[PDB]
Amino acid sequence: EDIKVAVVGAMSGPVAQYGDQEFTGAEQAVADINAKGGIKGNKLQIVKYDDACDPKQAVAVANKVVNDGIKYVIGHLCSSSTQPASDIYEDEGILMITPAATAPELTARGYQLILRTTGLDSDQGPTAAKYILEKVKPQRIAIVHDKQQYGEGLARAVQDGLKKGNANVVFFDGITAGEKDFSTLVARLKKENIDFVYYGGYHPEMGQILRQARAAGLKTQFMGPEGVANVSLSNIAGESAEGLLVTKPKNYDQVPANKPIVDAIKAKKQDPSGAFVWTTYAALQSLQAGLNQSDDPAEIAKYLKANSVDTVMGPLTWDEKGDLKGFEFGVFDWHANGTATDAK
Ligand SMILES: CC(C)C[C@H](N)C(=O)O
Repeated sequence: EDIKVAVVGAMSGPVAQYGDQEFTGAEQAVADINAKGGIKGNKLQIVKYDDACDPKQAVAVANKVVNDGIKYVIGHLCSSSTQPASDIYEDEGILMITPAATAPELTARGYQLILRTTGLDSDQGPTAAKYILEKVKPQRIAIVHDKQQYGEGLARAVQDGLKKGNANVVFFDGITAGEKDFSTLVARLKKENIDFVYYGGYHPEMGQILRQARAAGLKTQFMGPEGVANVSLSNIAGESAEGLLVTKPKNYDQVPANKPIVDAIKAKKQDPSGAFVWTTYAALQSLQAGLNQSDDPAEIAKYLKANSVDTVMGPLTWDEKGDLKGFEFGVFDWHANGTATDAK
């Protein structure tokens, strides 16, 4: 008796790279879980939904999953898409485990059916600020963001951290997502003699900013969050991407015990390097542990909050609001060839 589980993310649109990672991880996890007998004999069946990381489409998707009678959701991805959908799932009694939404508010509203297999920006932001203050020590900082929940949330947190540390933040400003011309911004960076920029947002904009800043001869050091640490960023910025600092989850694809999964994904000519491949795979393993205990969403959530689950990300333990305990974002140097190495 097949068990349907919705896998929701940006399958199309400007940030479709995130959905590619998610689906890659989900497909392999389901194949692996089914290969070993499924859940008590029952196989998992993935039902794909595209919310394009758009808040309006996310609501349309959430209502559809409810209508389709699906009780378990692996997603969504972007915070501004995941938040309005979580409202619906919680009211309808649907379990939702997000492998990528990082805005803190999602789990600060008393909801009982939401969990994450990624960290919090209340940790990612401070991690970036601390590194900037202790290791980089720039003279004239600018903080830029795309005016969307994720990016502006991180930008304000970093701003707060730098202010508390008495760093010199010259200006803070936002740009519009989808914009391709950043000549005004780069000119402001040049006029202001900015040596370091923290950008809160996704790869499409970051890529354009990097390529355009370098084209104008800026030697400015840039830093971004996990949303810009992926191959698409390198595709867009090319050479202009080397030297970029990013905060992101550990390289799970490099832990020895995960090699069989890496090989399986490479054999299908898919890319196993993206962080969301692993947070999504771990989300399915978490759901699996829960389903072995009960098919009721509320019972699964209770079980996961009371017991650890060993996954491709190592043992996961959740607190009462559905967040991972002890999760850490690391600081890495990003390279034009799409890889990341531990920062110094
Ligand atoms: C896919 C990820 C870049 C999403 C991001 N962490 C957010 O909360 O919007």
